[PDB]
Amino acid sequence: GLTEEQRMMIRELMDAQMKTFDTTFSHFKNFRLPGAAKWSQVRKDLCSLKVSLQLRGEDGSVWNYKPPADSKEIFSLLPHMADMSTYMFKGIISFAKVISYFRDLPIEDQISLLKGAAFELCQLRFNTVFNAETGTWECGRLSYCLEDGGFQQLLLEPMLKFHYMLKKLQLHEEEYVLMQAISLFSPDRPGVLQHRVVDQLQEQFAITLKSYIECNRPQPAHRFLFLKIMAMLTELRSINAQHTQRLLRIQDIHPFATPLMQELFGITGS
Ligand SMILES: CC(C)(C)c1nc(-c2cccc(NS(=O)(=O)c3c(F)cccc3F)c2F)c(-c2ccnc(N)n2)s1
Repeated sequence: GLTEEQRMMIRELMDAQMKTFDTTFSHFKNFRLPGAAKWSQVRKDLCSLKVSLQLRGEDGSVWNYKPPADSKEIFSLLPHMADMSTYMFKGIISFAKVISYFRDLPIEDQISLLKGAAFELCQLRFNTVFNAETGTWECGRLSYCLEDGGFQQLLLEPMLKFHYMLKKLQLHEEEYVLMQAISLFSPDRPGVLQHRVVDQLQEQFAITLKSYIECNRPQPAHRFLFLKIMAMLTELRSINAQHTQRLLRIQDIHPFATPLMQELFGITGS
């Protein structure tokens, strides 16, 4: 069983998630849509995603967008993705701010922790709207569908393999929100000062997750689930570092980051 404190911890996380995760994306509006050796790398960077976009109007109409092939056209999706990322990042910041364990840290460590983890928490939330059968992220009236190598070739992209592998674990809402907490409270992000406090908090969240899995998932399929989840969080941190470098290269060639994104990625405006 869980202790009273562990149940309180989960309930506080679940409450924060429900208050700040707009799962239907109803308040995502007014977003933009698609109308030397540095460049080869930036081309390789931009070619790894490849999603088409679908927008279902409230009246029943459907707009569909199919991206081009790399023949400047590789940048046509960046303003839209910047708007989606900014919307998600806002939700993530709200999440952190309604959690008492986070509100209790000094403001400087709050900022450091958010800068370190915003990408990761975004990816964790996107996994809950990922449909692994159709290869699509279902964000309310918006859908992002992976373009057609096959599934095996898709799994070569680490973010995509991450989404398929994590979806396969069939986690509960409580396990997702504890993964978000373990990621947010990482004592080893640059600029963290209360390293010991954050480390103890993280360990508590991880113990709560371990005990929750033990008390509620006895089936042979969920043997080692806790260790699988922690390995996924390690892999997600790696993905975060490579995507940060990728974003900074693209931003160096073709600026696109919003002010919130610039703040989170350490871009100063100078
Ligand atoms: C909706 C769906 C299909 C799940 C996506 N989410 C992101 C995504 C996920 C998390 C954060 C950001 N924004 S971001 O700021 O983290 C960032 C970029 F917007 C662009 C490049 C790297 C990067 F880290 C994203 F764009 C996608 C995405 C698109 C292009 N590049 C990258 N790295 N991610 S695709």
